[PDB]
Amino acid sequence: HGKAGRKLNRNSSARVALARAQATALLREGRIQTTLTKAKELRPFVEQLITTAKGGDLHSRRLVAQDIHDKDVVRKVMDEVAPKYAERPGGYTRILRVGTRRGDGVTMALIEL
Amino acid sequence: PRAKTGIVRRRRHKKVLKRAKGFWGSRSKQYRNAFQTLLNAATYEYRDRRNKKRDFRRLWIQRINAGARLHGMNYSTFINGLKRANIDLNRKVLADIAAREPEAFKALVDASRNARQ
Amino acid sequence: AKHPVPKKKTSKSKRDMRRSHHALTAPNLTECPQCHGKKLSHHICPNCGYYDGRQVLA
Amino acid sequence: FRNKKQRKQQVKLRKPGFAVAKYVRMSPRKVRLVVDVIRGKSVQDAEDLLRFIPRSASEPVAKVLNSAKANALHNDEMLEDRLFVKEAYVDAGPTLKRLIPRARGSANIIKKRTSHITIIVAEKGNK
RNA sequence: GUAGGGGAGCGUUCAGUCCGCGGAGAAGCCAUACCGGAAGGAGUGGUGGAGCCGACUGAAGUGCGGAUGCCGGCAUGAGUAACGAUAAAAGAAGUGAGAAUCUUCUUCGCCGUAAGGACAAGGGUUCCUGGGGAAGGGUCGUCCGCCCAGGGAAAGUCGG
RNA sequence: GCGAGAGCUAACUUCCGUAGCCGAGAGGGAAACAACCCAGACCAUCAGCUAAGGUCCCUAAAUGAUCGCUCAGUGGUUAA
RNA sequence: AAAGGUGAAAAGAACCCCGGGAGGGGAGUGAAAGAGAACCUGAAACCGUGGACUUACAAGCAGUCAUGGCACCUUAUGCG
Ligand SMILES: CC[C@H]1OC(=O)[C@H](C)[C@@H](OC(=O)N2C=CC[C@@H]2c2ccc(NC(C)=O)cc2)[C@H](C)[C@@H](O[C@@H]2O[C@H](C)C[C@H](N(C)C)[C@H]2O)[C@](C)(OC)C[C@@H](C)C(=O)[C@H](C)[C@H]2NC(=O)O[C@@]21C
Ligand SMILES: [Mg+2]
Ligand SMILES: [Mg+2]
Repeated sequence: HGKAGRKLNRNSSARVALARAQATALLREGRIQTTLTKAKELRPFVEQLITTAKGGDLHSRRLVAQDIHDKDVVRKVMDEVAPKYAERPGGYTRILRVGTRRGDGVTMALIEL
Repeated sequence: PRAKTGIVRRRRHKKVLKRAKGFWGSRSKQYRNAFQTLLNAATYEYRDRRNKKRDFRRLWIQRINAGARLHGMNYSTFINGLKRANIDLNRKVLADIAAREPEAFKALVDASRNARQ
Repeated sequence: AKHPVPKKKTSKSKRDMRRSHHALTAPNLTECPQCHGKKLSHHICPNCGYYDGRQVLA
Repeated sequence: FRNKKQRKQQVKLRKPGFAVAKYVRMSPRKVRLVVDVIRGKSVQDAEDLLRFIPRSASEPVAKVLNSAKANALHNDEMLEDRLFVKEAYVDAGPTLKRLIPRARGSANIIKKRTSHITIIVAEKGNK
C-alpha cells in the first residue's frame, strides 16, 4: 500500500531547502502567504524550530543555526520569539485559507506565528 | 455554352432528405445515407403492401376459432359447415360478428353444426 | 503508423452520452457576517478580509 | 400592417436585456461549462457565482452579464431587483488555424476556437 | 430481368421568336398535407432587394454516391496525448484593469576548458530609448529576439 | 439428378454428355440457407380458392377419425 | 497560390451606457442598419439554446407495415 507519513513533490535535497527557506521566511516576516499544502507541510517544521530555540543555551542556538542559515533570523528566533512563547505550550503558528490563484487555480493560504 | 449544375442537385437532394422524416442520426441528415436508407425502405414498402393482406386474414382467422371454440367448435370445423350451407358466403367480416355480436355469431355456429351433421 | 486507432466515428449521441458527468458544481457561497459580499466556507472573506476579526489588508 | 417595406420603417426591432461578447478567444465547449451554472439564476447569484467558479471563462462571461444588466437598466428601463438570466448560450466564432510541427517532418493543425457569448436578462414575474 | 438493342419523354444553360411578369417586391434561399404514370410541376406563406417565368424552335462545357477522385468547409478520436532534458526554488516589496510567470530585494540551486568571454561565417536592425499589448510566445503576461515610432554604427595606422 | 472418364465408385474435386434452376428470379416451403420442392411478381384491395409444405404452444390451420406397431426420447449421429 | 460585392449618396454612426480593450446596446443617419465596415444573397455539413412527444429488463442494416397513446389544424378535421 503507502501507510508512511510526510510529503515530497521534489527530491531529498530540495524538500529540505524548501522547508528551511519557508521556515526562514516565516521567522523573518512573521506571516507568509504560500500554497495551502506548502503551508500545511511548513507548520510542524517551524513549530519544532521554536521548541529547539526555547532552550536558550549555545547548543540550542547552534542547532537552530543548522536550519536557519540567516544570522539575523537566528538571533531573532533565539532572543526575541522563543522567549515570548515561554508560557505557550508550543502551539503557535496558525494557517488561514485565502482562495484560488489565477495561473494554476491553486488555493493560496497564510501561515502566521 | 456552359451548363453548370447550380440548383438541380440541391433540389433533388432536398427531396430525398425530406422523405427521411423521423430517420435516426445521419439517415435524416446526410443525403448519401438518406438516399441509401430509402432503397432498403423501397423493398419494405412493396413487400408490406401485399404482406398486410396476409396479416389481417390471419388476425381474422385467429378471432374466428376463438369464438368457434367458445361454442365448442373450431375454425377448420366451423368454416366447413358455413361452406356446406352454401347459402353462407360470409368469409370476409365473419370476425366482426365473432367480436362485436356474440348472439349473432352463435346463430352461424349453430347453422354450421347442422350443415355438417 | 499510429498503432490502436478508432474504427468508426462516434455518433452525436455516443459522444454526448459520455459528457453526462462534465457539468461543473457551483460554489456553496455563504453570506459574509461583516461586509456581506459572499465568501467560501473556511476561507477569509474576500471583501472585508475578516475571519472573526479582520485578517487581511483591504 | 401594410407590407414589409413599411413594417421596416414603422417597427424598428429591439433587443431587450441582451448583450453579446463576439469573437472571444476561448473554446465554446470550455466556455459553456461556466455559462451552464449561470443560466436561470438571478443576475445577483449569477454575479456572485462567477466570482468563485475557478475557470478562466468566468471573466468573459461575467463581463457579458454586466453588459446585459446595464443594457436592461439604462436602455430598457427594467427593474434591477427583478433581473434574472432568462437566456445564455455560447455559439462558435471563427477558428484561428495554426500549424504545429510533429516528429519526422509531418505537420498538424491547431484549432484556436473563438466564442460568441450572449446573455439575455429579463424581469422575473411569478405573478 | 443483368449485358445489350428499341421506344416515349423530364430537367439545366445559352440562343431566336411570341406572350407576359416585377421595387404595391425579380431571381435565389426556407417551409408545406397539392398535382402529374416517372423524371418532375404548381399554389400559399416566409426571406431576399432587381431582375425574370411560360410556349415553340435551335444549340450544348447539359443531370453524380462512389473513381485510396479534385478544391473547400466542418466533424470523430477528446477536453484525450502532449506543453521540447529531473539544473530547483522560496518569500517579501513594487507595478497594473488583471500577476506562479514583468521589476526590485534577500536567499536557495546549476555551469564554470563553460552552460564564462573574443572573433570568423552566416543573419539583417534583431542593438539602445520611449510606447504597445491583436497575433506570434507550447500557459500567463503588465514582458520579449514580437508590434509601432525615434536614435545608434565615426579609422592615414585594425581587416579588405 | 441421370450417363461416363480422371480420383480412393474421396472432395462444396476435375472433365465431357444430358435435363432443370441460379447466373439475370422476387413470392411460399425447406429453423437460417443462389442451387432442392412449389411457383415465374403490370398496379391497387383490411375479398376468395389452392400448390409445395403444414394443423400441441412459440406459429396460420384437426390436441382429427380408424386399425396397427415402437417405450428406445428410438424418433432427434454410420458399419462389420 | 487564394482571394470579388456597405449604401442611390458616406450621409462611415456625434452623444450616452457595460468593458483595460474587444465586443455590444441605445441615440441619430438612411427606403432599409431585417445595409455598420468580419457590410449583397447567405444553401448544406457541423455547433448550440428553447419547446412538443418521448426514453433507465434492453439484443438493436436502425427501416417498413399494422394498431393504440399523446399533440397540433395556413395545399389542414375526415382527414391528416
Ligand atoms: C518504426 C515505424 C515504422 O514501422 C516499422 O519500421 C515497423 C518495424 C515495420 O514492421 C515490420 O516490418 N514488421 C512488423 C511485423 C513483422 C514485420 C517484421 C518482419 C520481420 C522482421 N525481422 C526481424 C527478424 O527483425 C522484423 C519485422 C512496419 C510496421 C512495416 O509494416 C510491415 O510490413 C511487412 C512488410 C508486412 C507487415 N504485416 C502487414 C504483416 C507489416 O506490419 C512497414 C513496411 O514499415 C517498415 C509498414 C509501412 C506502412 C511503413 O513504412 C510505416 C509507414 C513505417 N515507416 C515509418 O517510419 O514508420 C513505420 C510505421
Ligand atoms: Mg464523393
Ligand atoms: Mg457398408
